[PDB]
Amino acid sequence: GAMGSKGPDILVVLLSVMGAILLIGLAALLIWKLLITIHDRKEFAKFEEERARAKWDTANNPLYKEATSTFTNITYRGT
Amino acid sequence: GAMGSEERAIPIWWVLVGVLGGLLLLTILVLAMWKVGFFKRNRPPLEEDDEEGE
Repeated sequence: GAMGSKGPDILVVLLSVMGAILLIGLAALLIWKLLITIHDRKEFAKFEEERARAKWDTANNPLYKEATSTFTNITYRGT
Repeated sequence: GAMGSEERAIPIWWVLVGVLGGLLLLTILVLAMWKVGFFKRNRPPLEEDDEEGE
């Protein structure tokens, strides 16, 4: 047919149909939006995770720079 | 005539054909959003040269 019937309008009924397409994609949009964003949450997390331990794991550990020990070295004293 | 619609039938085919294209839209949308993030990292302007640093 010449684009739907003619007497009626098929515009109103079609208007609702189009909404579904737009809505069906908006629903899937959200799901896929997390699929692409979640792929980063891991590194984004692992990123701030290293910056958190690195500090507590460096802002108070100057023994390594020395060698691998400090006290517990009981032995012949002197000075 | 006005509120009444003598077409009491609501042809689902029409809805189906539209919902069918919604799968077609679902895919182009899914890609376009995927692009809104998958085309971002494809950084084609020579960004970080050697490893990461400065």
